[PDB]
Amino acid sequence: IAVDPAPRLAGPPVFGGPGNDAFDLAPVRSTGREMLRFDFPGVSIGAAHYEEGPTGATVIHIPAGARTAVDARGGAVGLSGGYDFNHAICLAGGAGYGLEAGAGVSGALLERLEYRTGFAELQLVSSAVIYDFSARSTAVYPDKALGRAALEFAVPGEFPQGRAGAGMSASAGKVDWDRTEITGQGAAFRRLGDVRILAVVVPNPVGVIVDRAGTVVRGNYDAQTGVRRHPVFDYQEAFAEQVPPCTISAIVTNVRMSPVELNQFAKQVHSSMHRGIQPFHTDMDGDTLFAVTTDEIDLPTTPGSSRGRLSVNATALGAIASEVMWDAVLEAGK
Amino acid sequence: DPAPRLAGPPVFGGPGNDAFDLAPVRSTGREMLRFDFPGVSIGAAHYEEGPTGATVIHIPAGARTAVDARGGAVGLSGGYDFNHAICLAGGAGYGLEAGAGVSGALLERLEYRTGFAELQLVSSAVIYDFSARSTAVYPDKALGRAALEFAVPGEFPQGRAGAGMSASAGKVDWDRTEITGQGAAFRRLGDVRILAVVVPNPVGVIVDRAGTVVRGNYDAQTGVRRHPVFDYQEAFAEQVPCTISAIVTNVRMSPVELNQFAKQVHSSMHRGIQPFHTDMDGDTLFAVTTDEIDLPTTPGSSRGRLSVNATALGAIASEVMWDAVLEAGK
Repeated sequence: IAVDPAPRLAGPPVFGGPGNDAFDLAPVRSTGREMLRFDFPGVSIGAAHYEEGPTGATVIHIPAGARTAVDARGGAVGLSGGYDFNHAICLAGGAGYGLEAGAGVSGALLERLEYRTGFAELQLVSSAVIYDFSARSTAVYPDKALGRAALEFAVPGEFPQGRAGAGMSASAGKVDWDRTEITGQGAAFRRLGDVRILAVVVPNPVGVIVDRAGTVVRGNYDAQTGVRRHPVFDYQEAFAEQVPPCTISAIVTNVRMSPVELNQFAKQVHSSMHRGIQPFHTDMDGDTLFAVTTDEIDLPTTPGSSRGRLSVNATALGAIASEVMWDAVLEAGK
Repeated sequence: DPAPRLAGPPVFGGPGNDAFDLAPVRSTGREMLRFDFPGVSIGAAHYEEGPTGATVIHIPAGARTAVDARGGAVGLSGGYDFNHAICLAGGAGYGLEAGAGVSGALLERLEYRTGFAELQLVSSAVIYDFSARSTAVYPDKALGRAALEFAVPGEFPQGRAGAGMSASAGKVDWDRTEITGQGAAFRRLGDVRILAVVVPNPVGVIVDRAGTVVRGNYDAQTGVRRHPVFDYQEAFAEQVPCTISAIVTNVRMSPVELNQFAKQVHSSMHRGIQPFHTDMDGDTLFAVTTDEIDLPTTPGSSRGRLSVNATALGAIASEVMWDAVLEAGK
């Protein structure tokens, strides 16, 4: 993944501006910088934005419904539903206001079900948000209309990389706002003997995006030096001086996992993201990962292979999925 | 032995929101509870088309909150540790949209400021009230906004009002389920204020302090209500082989104290709702403090050496909540 070295500073935040009804808001189908194509029947992605924000929503639609585990960390989580079974996952900007996009998805799915309301027929949408108001001078947020649009725009086997959907105004590196850079959204996909793994991420971290060599590639760009340093350098200097003597993501797979296995898998993959995002899981962050299984293929009963006695299990799947997710984070930062 | 209010056999569908020009109605319920709690407002609105509604507790200053959620059918949005409003609604997960109406309205009242510390925080919870009516209408953004607009200090509409319009109890069998309502109770002790608000839509039944089943699981064949355990035990012998609530106070409590308080009060509701906290329920309690009054540094009184602390307040608030549950079932 060839990350662009060039800066994309978000610029100084004003923390307000016109809101939704100031505009005749037309949803735009987000195309981003490039399209990822993937083969995962039953999983569709739609992304829609308002240019007037700019802000957007990204919807993962799984009409069969799929078992889900939710892993939320940090002090600024913005989550609706958080269900253990979902027909859609809605990721959006606009902080807590943007949870309204998920209502637009929910209402649209109820209409599609011809207003059936049996308990077993409830259409379940979990939503999570990023605080993207630092990155733009408006108060526009993903509303019901934008969530419904994202669901209507959902295509099988495509994902718009970059500044698209929820990633429109995502940004990283918030030691100081003058060093914060626009990120984007990202996705990656791997197929391994029939096994399918899709990672979707919208990194809006306090921390920075880091590649596999340990280089900081997005966030904390100091325009006085022309480089990005790990935040810890700023934090340690800040302490010598003053104390002298928000990433939302989904990992979707077709491998059957029990509720316990799936929850453990979610925690493992989520923690793994502290490789590519640093710091991560902070009090300042609202990090929410959804781990979704479409329950299509079984792990073998015993975990052995020629690569080891403990080589084929949900931990192994978690390790593989963790790499897919790191690739998706790097696509968001590219 | 109150007269039955059987909900009747569910259809699980009928016309939805898009079929009507939905008109919010200010809910008045069967009677108004009046109380004195500065800085707290309550609004309730409903659609007769459902019937279904939303009840909003507005604390404009914002208040520290603990959330305690139990069971397999929880429907929650936000669940924040600090809230400007709590939105309770029918319509199952679809009715979480009412809370978005409140949130958007509060952003407009803030003149569209978006600083992190100025975010307007609304936590919402819902009941599944589609079994109790033959429509698919749900509380929408417009209904949550209306509930906020209708909010006033010091009033609560008891009974079939707001989120309580189509709440119901006793779900061993839908033929024995009865309409409940919403309820509130208030106590003042010196400067200490405790308000309880509840929307009991339980699988279980409402039980009074004597142990009498007073709402839910009414058999029209017998004219009597039954505790569900009698039905369950006989079911086993033969075959083998949600409540959303808020407790609001003015007593300062640390985050740890507040969260322990929330769990205590919530568990206490298994006295008045039985069974409770079941996998079939989505029970969600919000414990909210306006942080106005300090507890003493030491817990003693003439009533005992360990008599004034958060456990104590929890025990008192538990009784206020039982009273609210009984109002909802009346």
